[PDB]
Amino acid sequence: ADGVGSSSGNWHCDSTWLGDRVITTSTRTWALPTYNNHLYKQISNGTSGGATNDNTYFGYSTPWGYFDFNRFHCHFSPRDWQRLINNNWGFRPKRLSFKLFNIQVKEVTQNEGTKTIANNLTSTIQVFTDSEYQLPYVLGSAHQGCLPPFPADVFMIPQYGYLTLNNGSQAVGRSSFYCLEYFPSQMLRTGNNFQFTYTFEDVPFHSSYAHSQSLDRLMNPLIDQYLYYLSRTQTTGGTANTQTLGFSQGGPNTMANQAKNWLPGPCYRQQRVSTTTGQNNNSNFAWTAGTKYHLNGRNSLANPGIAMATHKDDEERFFPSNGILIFGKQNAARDNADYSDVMLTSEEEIKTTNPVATEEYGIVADNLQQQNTAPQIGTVNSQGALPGMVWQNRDVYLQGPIWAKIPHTDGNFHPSPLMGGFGLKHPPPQILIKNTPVPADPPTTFNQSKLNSFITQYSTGQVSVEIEWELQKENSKRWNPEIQYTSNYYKSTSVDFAVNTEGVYSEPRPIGTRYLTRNL
Amino acid sequence: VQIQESGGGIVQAGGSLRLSCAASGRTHGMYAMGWFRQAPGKEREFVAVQDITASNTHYSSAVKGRFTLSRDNAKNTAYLQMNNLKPEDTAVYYCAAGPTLMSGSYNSARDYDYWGQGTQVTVSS
Amino acid sequence: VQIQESGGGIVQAGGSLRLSCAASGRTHGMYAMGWFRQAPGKEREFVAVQDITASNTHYSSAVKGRFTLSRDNAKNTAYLQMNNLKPEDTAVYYCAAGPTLMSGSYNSARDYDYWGQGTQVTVSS
Repeated sequence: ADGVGSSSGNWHCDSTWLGDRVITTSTRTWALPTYNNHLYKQISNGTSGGATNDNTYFGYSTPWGYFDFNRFHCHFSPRDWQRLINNNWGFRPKRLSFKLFNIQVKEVTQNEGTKTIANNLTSTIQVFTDSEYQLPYVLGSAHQGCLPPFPADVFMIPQYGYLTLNNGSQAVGRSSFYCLEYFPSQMLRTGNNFQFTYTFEDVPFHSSYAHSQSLDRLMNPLIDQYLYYLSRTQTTGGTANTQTLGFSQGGPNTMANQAKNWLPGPCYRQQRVSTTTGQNNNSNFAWTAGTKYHLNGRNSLANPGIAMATHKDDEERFFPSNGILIFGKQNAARDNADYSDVMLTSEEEIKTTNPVATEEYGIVADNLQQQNTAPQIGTVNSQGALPGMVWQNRDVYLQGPIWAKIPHTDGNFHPSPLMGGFGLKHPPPQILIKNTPVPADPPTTFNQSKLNSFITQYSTGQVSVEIEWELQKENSKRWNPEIQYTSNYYKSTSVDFAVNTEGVYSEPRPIGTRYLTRNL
Repeated sequence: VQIQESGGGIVQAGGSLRLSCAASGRTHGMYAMGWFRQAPGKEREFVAVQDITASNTHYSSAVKGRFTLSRDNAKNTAYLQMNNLKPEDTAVYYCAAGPTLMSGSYNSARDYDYWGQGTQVTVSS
Repeated sequence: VQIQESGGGIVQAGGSLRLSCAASGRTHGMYAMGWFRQAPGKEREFVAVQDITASNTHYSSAVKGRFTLSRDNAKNTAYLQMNNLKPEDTAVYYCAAGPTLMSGSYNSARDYDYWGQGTQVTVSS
């Protein structure tokens, strides 16, 4: 049975590689504190305080907390991530299991200056999953508070909150309030455990590979085309130079002129920034020159935006202003961190199919030329979908997110999340957890006011998550060797992806998925 | 939701001084009412706190055995009576209020929403 | 990872003195920051310690009721404010730092990685 003196689960951290499948399992130790002193609170921000209109909000913070494993380093060790990206053309999630076990509730009393902590054996926690998607879904915004990448670390559970419609700092009639105690929930004492299972819906494999061809090079280099293009509008001669028409076939020496079947993907142009700072304009342009969208009178940066190549050839010092993912190095500051404290990703691989984020999409015609008027052209800085476009998605990273919830709407176009990962109409459900309030002694004459005098408590336990992943094997006939992700050979003060002398785990660099190649 | 100090003054050592505090509105607020003090050039220190029903009460170690905290819900006020005063009790006392009383966290300033202007109490020997 | 003392001085009995300490780098270090003192010809004694989130704090018995320990993560510094000083508090105070805080072992010097140069505090009557 389950009692005070027996454990309700075991520690599972493992990975198993079987054929076309890999199964990861992770266990961590968590600590859960009481939030808001058991209260729900209205929160808002408005111009009155001095915020700009672009930052206003209205919402609620709750006493509850939630579990989040939406980063890949929750499930994969760095060596496992190497096995995946060097050997496979793609992967996708299939199913998951979740367990919550070995739960301990503790009470802390304050007397004079000294603080003491004891067990409370009869207290509970409450847990439920939102399986019908009835709550605002705050997973998928890339918040802090996921399970730690390193299995020995103990993490704090984050507080749940949400936003609803606002006008300035005020609410409107359509604004919704939610009470989370209004769902069914399971209550657990120190001997109880909790578990559920979930199945992923069909989703396309993430493409982990780069193309070894480019979209404008798909032709046979040895042969002419049978089609023709207009090669000459004027006679080339001694003196006159009158109007003429002349035509040529496309061939090996004019590839720019040949007829083609396909177009590069869409473009929304970003401003370019150099990591060599003396090359930048001297001014503070991050917001005023930023790439933005405009919704209901608010301006919001398109960050990272649609997938575009970070730079062209030999340009690596440049990046789009708001167009890339940027991670932190360990102990990086929250505000105004220096360039040496952060890690910049590069989407450079998709340069074959996708326009570079800092250039125009192309050129079109402005006017109607004639004998009287010379022709004029114009530059295309944003281009939506054209028939014949092909494109790649943004890459995924070991530090980065896995899935997002597709918003429930009448229509969408190519619902792949812009921060990267798998779009899901029915994502893995969110998991809510709370300490049950325990009153301090009531008065001995009746009073109708709600009791707000409590014994301070927190809880701890273990959590397990297990995901099964499907693999897509690499079939290539390429003769020469591939690029692989590898560790450095040379000696160093510390080992990458390990602890230091102080005990702190760190991740030296971001690692994407695209190493193997494939024909376009 | 204004808290307001009263009863400030200067006293010789051993005298009995009485600080008072009042609020306006939200009797569904002001659940917990208490006192802090900040001496010259020093950190703010929690002095006392009591809840609405008078069931739960706490005094600071230095404060205990000399001060008593009392409360009148009708007037929506709270009083602090002070006995056997020592000149290290010169400080600026703040009435403080909050929606909740916790057993671990009550002595932290993080748990109080509202703060008065303060009072100056001087104690001489 | 240099700890640095400041605020040393000499004071008459009853005055309020404030010791300070700063570090450089490894904010993923300096999890716990505290104070020790070694009086002339005597054993090093733990004075105070506080962790990053300010959840857990401990004071020495002699120290308690007179000193307060506070911390600013932004500046990566920690302060020690001192009130009602007695001349047996003449010592050399060391700022001390470590990756961890334990409930049984926090008062031992074995648990701190980093040590400042020290400061001399003199107290006269």
